[PDB]
Amino acid sequence: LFGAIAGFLENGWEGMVDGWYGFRHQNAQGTGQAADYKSTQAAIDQITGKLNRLVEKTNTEFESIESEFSEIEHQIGNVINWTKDSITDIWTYQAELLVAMENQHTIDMADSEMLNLYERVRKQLRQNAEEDGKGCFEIYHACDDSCMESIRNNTYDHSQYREEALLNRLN
Amino acid sequence: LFGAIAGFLENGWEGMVDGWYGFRHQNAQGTGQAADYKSTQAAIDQITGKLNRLVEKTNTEFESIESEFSEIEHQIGNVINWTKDSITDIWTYQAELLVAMENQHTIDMADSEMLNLYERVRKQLRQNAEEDGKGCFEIYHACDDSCMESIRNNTYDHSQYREEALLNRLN
Amino acid sequence: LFGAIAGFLENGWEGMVDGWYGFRHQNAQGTGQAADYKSTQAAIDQITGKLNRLVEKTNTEFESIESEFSEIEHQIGNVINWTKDSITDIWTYQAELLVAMENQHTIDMADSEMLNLYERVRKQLRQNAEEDGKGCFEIYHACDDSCMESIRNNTYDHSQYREEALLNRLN
Amino acid sequence: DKICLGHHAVANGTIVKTLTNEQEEVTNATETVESTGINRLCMKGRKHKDLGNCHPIGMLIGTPACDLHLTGMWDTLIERENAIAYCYPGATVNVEALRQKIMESGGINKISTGFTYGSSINSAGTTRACMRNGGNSFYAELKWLVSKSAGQNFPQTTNTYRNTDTAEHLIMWGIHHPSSTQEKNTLYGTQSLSISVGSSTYRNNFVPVVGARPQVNGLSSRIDFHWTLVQPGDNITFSHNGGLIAPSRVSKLIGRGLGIQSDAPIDNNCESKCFWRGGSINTRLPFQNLSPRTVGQCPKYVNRRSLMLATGMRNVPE
Amino acid sequence: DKICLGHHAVANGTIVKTLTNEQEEVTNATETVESTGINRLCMKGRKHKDLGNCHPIGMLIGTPACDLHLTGMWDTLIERENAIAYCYPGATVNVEALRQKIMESGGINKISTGFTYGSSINSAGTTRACMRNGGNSFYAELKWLVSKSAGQNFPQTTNTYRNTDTAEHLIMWGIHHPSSTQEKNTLYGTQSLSISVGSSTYRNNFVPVVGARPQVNGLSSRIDFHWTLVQPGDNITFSHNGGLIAPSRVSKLIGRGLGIQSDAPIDNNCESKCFWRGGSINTRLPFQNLSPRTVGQCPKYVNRRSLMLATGMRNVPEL
Amino acid sequence: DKICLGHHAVANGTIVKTLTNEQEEVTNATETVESTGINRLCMKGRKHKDLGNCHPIGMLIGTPACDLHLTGMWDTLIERENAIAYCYPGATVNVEALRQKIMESGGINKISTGFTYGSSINSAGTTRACMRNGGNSFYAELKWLVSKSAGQNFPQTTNTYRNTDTAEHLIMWGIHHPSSTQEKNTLYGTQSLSISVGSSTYRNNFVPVVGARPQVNGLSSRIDFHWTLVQPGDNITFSHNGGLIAPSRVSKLIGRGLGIQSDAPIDNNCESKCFWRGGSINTRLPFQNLSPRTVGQCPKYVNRRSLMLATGMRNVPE
Ligand SMILES: CC(=O)N[C@@H]1[C@@H](O)[C@H](O[C@@H]2O[C@H](CO[C@]3(C(=O)O)C[C@H](O)[C@@H](NC(C)=O)[C@H]([C@H](O)[C@H](O)CO)O3)[C@H](O)[C@H](O)[C@H]2O)[C@@H](CO)O[C@H]1O
Ligand SMILES: CC(=O)N[C@@H]1[C@@H](O)[C@H](O[C@@H]2O[C@H](CO[C@]3(C(=O)O)C[C@H](O)[C@@H](NC(C)=O)[C@H]([C@H](O)[C@H](O)CO)O3)[C@H](O)[C@H](O)[C@H]2O)[C@@H](CO)O[C@H]1O
Ligand SMILES: *[C@@H]1O[C@H](CO)[C@@H](O[C@@H]2O[C@H](CO)[C@@H](O)[C@H](O)[C@H]2NC(C)=O)[C@H](O)[C@H]1NC(C)=O
Ligand SMILES: CC(=O)N[C@H]1[C@H]([C@H](O)[C@H](O)CO)O[C@@](O)(C(=O)O)C[C@@H]1O
Ligand SMILES: *[C@@H]1O[C@H](CO)[C@@H](O)[C@H](O)[C@H]1NC(C)=O
Ligand SMILES: *[C@@H]1O[C@H](CO)[C@@H](O)[C@H](O)[C@H]1NC(C)=O
Ligand SMILES: *[C@@H]1O[C@H](CO)[C@@H](O)[C@H](O)[C@H]1NC(C)=O
Ligand SMILES: *[C@@H]1O[C@H](CO)[C@@H](O)[C@H](O)[C@H]1NC(C)=O
Repeated sequence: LFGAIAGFLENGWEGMVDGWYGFRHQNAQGTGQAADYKSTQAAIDQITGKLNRLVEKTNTEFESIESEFSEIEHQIGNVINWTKDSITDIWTYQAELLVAMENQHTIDMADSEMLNLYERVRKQLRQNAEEDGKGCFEIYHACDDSCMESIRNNTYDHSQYREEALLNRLN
Repeated sequence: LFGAIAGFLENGWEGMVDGWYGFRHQNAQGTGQAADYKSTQAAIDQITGKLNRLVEKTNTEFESIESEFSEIEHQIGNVINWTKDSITDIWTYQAELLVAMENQHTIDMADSEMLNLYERVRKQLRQNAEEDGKGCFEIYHACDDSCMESIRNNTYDHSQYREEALLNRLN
Repeated sequence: LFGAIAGFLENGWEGMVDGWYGFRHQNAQGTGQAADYKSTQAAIDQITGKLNRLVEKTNTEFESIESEFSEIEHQIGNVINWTKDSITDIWTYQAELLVAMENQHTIDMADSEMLNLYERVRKQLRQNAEEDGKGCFEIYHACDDSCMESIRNNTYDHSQYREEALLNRLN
Repeated sequence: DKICLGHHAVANGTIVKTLTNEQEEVTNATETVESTGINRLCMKGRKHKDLGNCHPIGMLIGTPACDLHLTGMWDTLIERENAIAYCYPGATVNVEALRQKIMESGGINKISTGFTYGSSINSAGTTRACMRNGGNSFYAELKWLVSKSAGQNFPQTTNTYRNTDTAEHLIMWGIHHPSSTQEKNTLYGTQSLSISVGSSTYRNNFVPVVGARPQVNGLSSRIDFHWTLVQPGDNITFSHNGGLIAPSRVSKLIGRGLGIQSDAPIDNNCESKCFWRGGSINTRLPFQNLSPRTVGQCPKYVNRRSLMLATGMRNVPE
Repeated sequence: DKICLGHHAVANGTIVKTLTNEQEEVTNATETVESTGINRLCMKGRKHKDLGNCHPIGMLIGTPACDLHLTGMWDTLIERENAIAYCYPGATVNVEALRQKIMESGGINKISTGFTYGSSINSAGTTRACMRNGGNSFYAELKWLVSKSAGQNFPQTTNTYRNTDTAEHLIMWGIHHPSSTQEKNTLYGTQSLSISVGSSTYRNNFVPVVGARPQVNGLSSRIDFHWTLVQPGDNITFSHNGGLIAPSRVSKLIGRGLGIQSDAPIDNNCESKCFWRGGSINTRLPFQNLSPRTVGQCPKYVNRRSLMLATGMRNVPEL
Repeated sequence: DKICLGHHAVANGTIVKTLTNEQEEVTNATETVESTGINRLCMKGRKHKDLGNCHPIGMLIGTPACDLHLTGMWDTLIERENAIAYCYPGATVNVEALRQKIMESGGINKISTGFTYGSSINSAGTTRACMRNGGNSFYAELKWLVSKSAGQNFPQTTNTYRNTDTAEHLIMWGIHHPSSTQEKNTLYGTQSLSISVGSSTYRNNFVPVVGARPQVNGLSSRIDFHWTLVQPGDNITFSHNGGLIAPSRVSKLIGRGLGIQSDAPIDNNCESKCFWRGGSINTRLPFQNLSPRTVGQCPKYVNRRSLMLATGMRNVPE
């Protein structure tokens, strides 16, 4: 577990129908929201991958060894029953394990793509910002809606605001 | 693997017993050791989930296809042996796999929960402390026992010590 | 997924042929490159551990149940055919799962060792350096080929450069 | 000023199982166990034969119900529950092995034995048990030999079929078991009856036995069928005293096909590769819980009603 | 002034295998493979029948050893290692199919055939090979028909059993293979012997084979047994003139039960759902290494003595 | 002034599959599915017998082709295609079970039955069909009993074999099915032929099935074989009249060996534990796609050319 999605982030955003992960900002000119496309597509692509593998199976032709409409000699029938049931136990077990292990990875993968976004934005902000425990960055300079976009756009230039930001952090 | 257990944490505390994960601190009044219940439960609960899935028993009823006390016709005897042996190889390999795969996940989930506690404290301490590298936080102010509990309780407000601690970090 | 390989590391280094992970440095005297032995061995060991399980051969002896050179009775033949194809679908499925899962984990494990090399260096440098988000640390004092070595070597004493570094970070 | 990171959620999550959690709630999920099938045998793209009430054995010996299925080609052979093999009551030795051989075949050709019998033999025995065109008939591919002069000893007779073909032939015969002494005598005489059959890969002796037994389709006597494979170039000889139910044609199973036993009506406008008693399964899911008995290329049967694969993150609502 | 993080550890940790490490030390671990079974047959909760020295086949024909096992109801039938089927030497055609059918049943009722024989037939033949009260007797469910007058031709006889019930019935008969021409002639006459057996679904016929054979219980004769299921509303007719060991009752197999082959002693104080030759197995574990051959609802057998499942974190003790 | 972290990469990586990604490039991978076998039967460290053109059934009855293979010890037995079991036309009842027993054994001894015959029996019957060293001969382990004087009734004969050893013995006999009643009367007389075979746990009767008419139809002379195990301390009796092909030796299967059907040349410098029709498989990989039919200690067969296991990180070239 990568400590974010059901961790230091309080909860999800039912309001974000735009994607899997995103940003909510507050500045002088109010509040706003945008989903981050790269990350959500990183997770989604991985899901569709698991799904492709799930339905890949190209299959062996089997014929009947059990008459539907006539009786089968008892001993051979009992061997067939024991086999078919053994095979079915194996598949039931593999299906259960496939799903459970896959579901573990899927959840944790999604937790990961979220931590990765977070960390990108953290490094991007450098010394111009600090974290609260809950997944936000308290930015120590006035950030323009144009500036907010540059954080999501991944084009934000930290040196530009550093002087201003640093004074505010220490005073 | 996450960075901590058998990682940047040199070793574990045989002396700790009221939990899997815990805090040790040193201040003016002396030393102290307190297990973290929240993180210890996060791990244990996940373990009990594995054990639960382990004993979840699917109940296929099998009958005998191999007489214990009389002769089995030779050709059918060989099919039965071959089938039973092929099934046992499958279950044996599946048993080996299950345990190896599960053990890998358990150990790393354990590592994970440690890193999460460490991360939770770090974000908590904010700019009033600095990381040891060995898993400790040098707090750059005076923190009495109630201040320690406040760190463990997740009730520590950093802004209260910030200006004092910041001055110590800078000089 | 950890954030590094194919993450905030833009790409791998083809010119680094003496380890899986390493260091490229820049100081006034020039450019340098070295591999980190401990991290790359942590990875190779785990790979070889996996390979060891692969070739694990405590194996069951099987005998023929169908004749290469003469005819089998039709009905027991069809049973045998159904059983053998069933067993083979299971092994074919297990083989695919094994390497799909194994590969997933290998990719991610390698990624974490990269991150742990990164996290180690970060905590070493402490307040004397800052992250550029592409895997590099910008160091706020002259760093000697010898000083770089102390970083790769894990003997960098940050306090030795703290004063100088802290005022270079601010001015 | 501040910026915040987050993930989406929904009001109504889906429970899925993990390695650690029975009850884990995620955003979306999808089924991996197929539970619905098609109520038709989807035979589009297949050269298929629906046998109706004709049982595969009945094709080889020519029971009236199989008159439309005495020869053909198919890649798929459909057997039905009401299937008739025997008009005249009796049984076949190694019947299920033979049924399975027919049901994996890709067709059947019929080849005349060419058997001729002298004037002492009536080869046109018929019975009310085998009606054909409103009249007494008999297995189309077989001949019921009896004494032409009633009560006279059926003559010592030798018949030989030669496989001059390049593939094996399946040949069938019957052995009449009369239901009384009077009837045995009328049909074959008072002499001791003996029928022996032989080829390079087969030898056997049969003796008609008189026995009281229940009436089936009005009749207390039986006809037991036997069969063997006659390899190319080889010859098989019947040596008989009376009681032989002689082949007038033999069979040739050709190629391969998929045998299906089903209840379901044919749909020649849909395609499938997976069949069962109830019809067809067309799915991309790797598991199914419809039926432990399928043929063709199927997902695998599992003892589970549902297995959900998460297709989204943990769902944590507001 | 500092606060530190750390995990617990233990002096004695246990090794498990992982994907990358066959020698990985951890705090707690726990077994997944059951290695200890109960060397008793746990029958608490089961209405069981312990056949003792009575073989399942002998229940249907009524060999003396099975006289307390000629009828009954059970969900668990226990068969023992040297159980007796045949007091008189001989064997059953398709025996294992039949034994399996009985070991799958949940009980047996018996139904008289009502067979009667004319005056010139002695139907109370007995042998020293099948004893009751230390005296000559015979299979309880069968009759050894011989000519009442020695050396005389055994009459042509018809016997018909009619299944008037709504379930199928299991009928068994014997064919006597004499030890010499002399004996054969004495019992059945010099005529040729022919037994035919006919129902709607079954037809077969049998000829007693005279021949020198090793003495089993001082007897070179054999009685071989034969059987068939008779459907509701159907009849099976025996036409015969010497050599038939005729059924006096037939059997009805009822419902379902689990068949166990084992010499382990019964124990009514513990229950189980999984059994093998050496007893029972009771365990929550999914795998076991006791026996590859089990009946009931069992952990899967595996070729491993031990598989430890890590139930704790990595063990990193103090230097 | 700066220190950078990074990882290696290669000019040419390898595509592997993951849970979330087919076509995932990594720095290195290794194959898990062995597709390469060696076309030889590696017998180093194996005490083996290559039977050449001798069929395992031929060992028990002494067909000329198996003269060098009537006894032996081995841990490995190798059968070749088209091996000869019979020199005279006929076949073995229940043959495939017997052949598996022999191919499950670790050797064979022979024990004389000690059978002797009265003066009116010729026990040295031979045939042109079983040539040995240029002369009419017969199966080495059997005797063809006929009437010393042609046309006369073969006497009622009894022969008993007693196992006095502590292990079960495998006894084989033959039954002659004459080509015609004329040949049958010459060899054995006009009486009715009967062959009974009885032990404590086995009884059977056989009646020669007399052929007919031309020698070149399907009912001509054959000798068919039968077998059974004789437990220690038990006797088996043959009561017969003409038509028994009696054993002069019985066999004793010993220990376990591994049976191989292959036409791969034997290689003795070479050691293996896994074999198939086309040779051996020596590999450490847990899977192979060589063949679904292997015996010995084998990697599991799978229907995949290649399953690559990653041995390095993601390859991320500049
Ligand atoms: C018919 C008769 O009594 N003949 C005398 C033989 O019994 C006797 O040989 C001895 O036979 C013994 C077996 O005798 C029984 C038996 O218990 O098995 C006696 C039964 O009453 C008889 N029952 C019936 C229905 O026939 C039974 C039966 O005939 C046989 O089992 C058929 O084999 O035989 C025992 O085997 C002794 O070892 C044997 O010597 C001979 C010699 O005394 O004289 C006969 O008159
Ligand atoms: C009994 C005899 O010699 N009769 C003469 C026939 O042999 C002969 O027909 C020819 O028979 C040939 C086979 O002869 C053998 C054999 O198989 O080699 C000769 C063996 O000595 C003899 N051995 C025994 C134990 O009897 C053997 C045996 O009887 C048969 O195999 C049983 O079928 O036969 C061969 O098949 C020729 O093709 C055939 O013409 C006829 C015609 O010459 O005259 C008989 O007097
Ligand atoms: C096989 O036959 C032999 C003799 O035909 C039987 O052995 C005799 O057995 C009795 C009692 O066991 C001894 O008194 C004799 O000394 C034995 N004869 C010899 C010379 O050993 C043997 O019992 C028969 N086996 C079976 C199973 O019937
Ligand atoms: C070949 C022959 O005899 N055909 C006659 C048969 C047989 O005699 C009995 O089926 C044998 O018992 O009996 C019939 O009554 C019948 O079956 O309709 C009339 C038919 O002409
Ligand atoms: C639910 O899953 C299916 C298949 O994975 C997909 O078609 C659909 O878009 C998903 N729905 C949502 C809510 O995303
Ligand atoms: C069964 O026996 C009864 C009594 O004779 C008779 O009415 C009935 O016809 C028989 N059934 C058959 C199938 O012959
Ligand atoms: C089959 O019969 C033909 C014609 O008589 C003959 O040429 C051939 O040899 C016979 N086949 C065999 C194998 O006897
Ligand atoms: C671990 O479990 C075992 C058995 O379940 C038990 O004996 C032991 O007391 C437990 N110890 C811990 C909590 O480490």
